[PDB]
Amino acid sequence: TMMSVLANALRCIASAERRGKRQVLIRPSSKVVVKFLQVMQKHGYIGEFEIIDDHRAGKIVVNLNGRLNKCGAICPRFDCTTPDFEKWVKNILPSRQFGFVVLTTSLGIMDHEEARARNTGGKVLGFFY
Amino acid sequence: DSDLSYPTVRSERMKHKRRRLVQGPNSYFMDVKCPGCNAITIVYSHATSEVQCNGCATKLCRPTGGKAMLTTGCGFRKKADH
Amino acid sequence: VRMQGVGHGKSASSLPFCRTPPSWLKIASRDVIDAVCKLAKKGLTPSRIGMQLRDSMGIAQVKNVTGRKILRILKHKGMAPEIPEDLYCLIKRATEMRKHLERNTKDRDTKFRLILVESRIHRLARYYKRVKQLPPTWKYE
Amino acid sequence: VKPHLRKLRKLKRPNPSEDEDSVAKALFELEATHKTLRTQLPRFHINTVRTLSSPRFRRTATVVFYPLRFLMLVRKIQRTLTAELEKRFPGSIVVLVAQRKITKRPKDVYKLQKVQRSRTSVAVFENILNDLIYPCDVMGRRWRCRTDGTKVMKVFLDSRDRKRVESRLPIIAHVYKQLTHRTVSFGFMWNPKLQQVSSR
RNA sequence: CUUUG
RNA sequence: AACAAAGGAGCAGCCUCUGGGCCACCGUUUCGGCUUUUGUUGGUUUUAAAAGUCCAUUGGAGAUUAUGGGGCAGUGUGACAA
RNA sequence: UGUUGCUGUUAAAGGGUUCGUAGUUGAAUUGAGGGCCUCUAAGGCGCAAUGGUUUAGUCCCAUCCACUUCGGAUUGGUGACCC
Repeated sequence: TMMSVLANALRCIASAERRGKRQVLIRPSSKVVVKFLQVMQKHGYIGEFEIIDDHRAGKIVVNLNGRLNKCGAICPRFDCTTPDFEKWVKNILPSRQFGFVVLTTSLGIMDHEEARARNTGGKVLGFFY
Repeated sequence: DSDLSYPTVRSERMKHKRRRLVQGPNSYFMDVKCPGCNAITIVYSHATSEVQCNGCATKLCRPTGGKAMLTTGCGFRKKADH
Repeated sequence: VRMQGVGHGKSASSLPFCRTPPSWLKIASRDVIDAVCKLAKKGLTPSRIGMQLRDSMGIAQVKNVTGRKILRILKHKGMAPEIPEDLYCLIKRATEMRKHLERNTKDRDTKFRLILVESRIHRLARYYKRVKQLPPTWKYE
Repeated sequence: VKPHLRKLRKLKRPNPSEDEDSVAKALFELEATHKTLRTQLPRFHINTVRTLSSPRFRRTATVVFYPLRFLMLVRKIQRTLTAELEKRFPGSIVVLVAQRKITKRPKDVYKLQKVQRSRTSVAVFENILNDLIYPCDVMGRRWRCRTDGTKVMKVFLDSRDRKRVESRLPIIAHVYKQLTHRTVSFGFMWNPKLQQVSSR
């Protein structure tokens, strides 16, 4: 059945950005999906988006640029600490330059740079290039 | 053309009722008058029973099909959805 | 996908976005609640009452006007069924099939089916003892 | 004592304000010889307090408050009463807003799940908006998130109601703002079933 | 009207 | 994120000021305990507080916290012999 | 030997089908505030006002050609637009 809501977003978005689409539909919705987009949207990976109401479960829409290459989730939601980060950055990202890893920390949902700066660890969530 | 947050008429009206961005109904109500009395009963377009005329009894519909079908000689106005 | 069979259905009902009741209705709360309980006295289950009430009175979703749902109404008046509709339905079905097999012993299809049914009974029952609504002394046969 | 300050709760009666009086009077005035059952209903009904909010617009925002238990008795008559008051007071719109009190998130798992859902922020705020644009209804909601992280909201009405409500809107927005401290915008549509949007 | 049956 | 609990009528619970009346409570497997003052100690009693309970009564709120509204005016009495 | 990190149509490998206990996994929701004071602060497709002389272009007037297929003029109107 439907297990992870999150990965049912980020898999869609990814694929569509290859296939040359300029917009995507994302059929379930969460309080997680929203936040994850808000992050990206700062930098310029995601251009805008809308949130449609149905009074049962929402739908979401996404705009696109061409500046995103891949995004995804790291499913079991492992744990990370203040030194630990460099493991994940050597692994999932292709470089220590332009990537980002996404985390859920004590403070809230953030991206690795921000995390290290404020000195929180936390669980992990997904990534985007 | 055809933004997915603001579609046309054509690109909605075709589709199955859960596959719109709205997920509305597909049905309406009506008013119906019998020859044998003066009354208005309020009846459901996909009724799926035989319904006895309000204050009379004779049946204003048959339950047949996926859309129910009025008994002959009974006049019917429609109603709003709003 | 189907619970213990196979099949994909999609036959369904989607009620409207607006949750406010129509303009044209000339009922109010009282009128509704009356008609509910009144028809319940015949021995209709919640399902049948709601269907009768859309086809005659034009009240679609009861919850919209009355401010509460069919089963709540009947519980408050003590007319709610002791063993809930959904499982009682199943039990009735199953018994009939068992009767048939007391005469038809070379039938095979029926018995494949009977398994599936009896299984389902259990699962429902166990969620009506997880959620308190049966005695813990409940048993099928 | 006054015969017309029994259309006001007990606790504002001894030493009332100015805008309070005008309203209270008007109800007591109406209460005789205005046909049937808006010459019984408003007896029961009382106001809690009042405010008068002043935008820079042509017209000003008269907002009432009355307590939540009279809600049922207001809805029926609501159309009528809104008319009658608009007559009296010139150059001001008029809106009737029921009075509600919210409970905040506790940050405890076990406390959270015992909260009465009706008085949570969402359902409150919804009802407030509905009370303003009473016959118009809400045919869709949406939220559009900008580059700047800044969420907006917008609400969609029915064209069938449009000519009536149309003028009022900027006022209504201003009112909703200074109550909730959230923003609202309004479109219309003309078919809600398939969902299109007015261009007219 | 300090009651009436 | 997990754990436990709920299964909604599994309730249909107003509050507060003041005055009056009555009233010992607490534990109890054959009456055991009792806070202060009257110089102090022992024995005895009266008085008050508080609690219980009823009645009268002040101001105020209500989103079942349920007045209010509606019914019988069956504990009954008094204000009309019109 | 594969937790990071394998393979299973034909190279070695999906068990004949189904029900089903322990075990593993499991949808959405209570929610993230505004006000005020400045800085070349990035934008308004919101609005008042002066400037357009083919010194922008386009509507609506004028006149003559014209059966497809004509263009001079009244800053026409700061309808509109730059700036």
